[PDB]
Amino acid sequence: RPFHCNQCGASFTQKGNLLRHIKLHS
Amino acid sequence: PSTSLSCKQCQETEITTKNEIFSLSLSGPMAAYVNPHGYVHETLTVYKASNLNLIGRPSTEHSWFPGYAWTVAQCKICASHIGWKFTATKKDMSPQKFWGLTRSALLPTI
Ligand SMILES: O=C1CC[C@H](N2Cc3cc(-c4cc(CN5CCCC5)c5ccn(C6COC6)c5n4)ccc3C2=O)C(=O)N1
Ligand SMILES: [Zn+2]
Ligand SMILES: [Zn+2]
Repeated sequence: RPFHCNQCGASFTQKGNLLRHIKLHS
Repeated sequence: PSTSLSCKQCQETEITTKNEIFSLSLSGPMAAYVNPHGYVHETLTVYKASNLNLIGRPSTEHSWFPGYAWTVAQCKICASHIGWKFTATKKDMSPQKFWGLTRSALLPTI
C-alpha cells in the first residue's frame, strides 16, 4: 500500500481511498 | 450522566467506557505521543473498545508501546479516525491487546 496517511499511519493501495480518509481528518 | 466515550464526529456510537481505562505506560492513562511526522496524539489506553473497524495490516513502525503493533481504527458509522488497536508481538506481554484512542476523536473531552 504506497499511499500513507501522515496523521495516523493508515496505508492505501488506491489514491481515492487516501482522499476519502484525509477529508475525514477534517 | 454517562460512563461512555463516543465518536465526537457522529456521536452515534459508544467506543469505550471510563472503566476500561488503564495506564499501560506509567505515563498515566493518557499521555501525548508524537508520530513520525510531527502530529501529537494524546492517546488514552483502554482494555476494550467497540464499534471500530480496522484499516491496513498491523505495524510496529514507530510503535509508541514497544512490543506492540498498531492498526488504524475508525468509527464503523462515520469512518472518522478514532485511534489504534495495539496487539502484542511477543507471547510474554500483557495485555495481548488494548486500544489507544486519540483524545481529539472522542466526546466528552477526557
Ligand atoms: O503507536 C503508534 C501508533 C501509530 C503512529 N504512527 C505511525 C505512522 C507511520 C506513518 C507512515 C508510515 C510509512 C511507512 N514506513 C516508511 C518506510 C518504511 C515503512 C510512511 C512512508 C511515508 N510516510 C509519510 C506519509 O507520506 C510521507 C509514511 N508515514 C504515518 C503516520 C503514522 C502514525 O501516526 C505511531 O507513531 N505510533
Ligand atoms: Zn489518517
Ligand atoms: Zn463516528
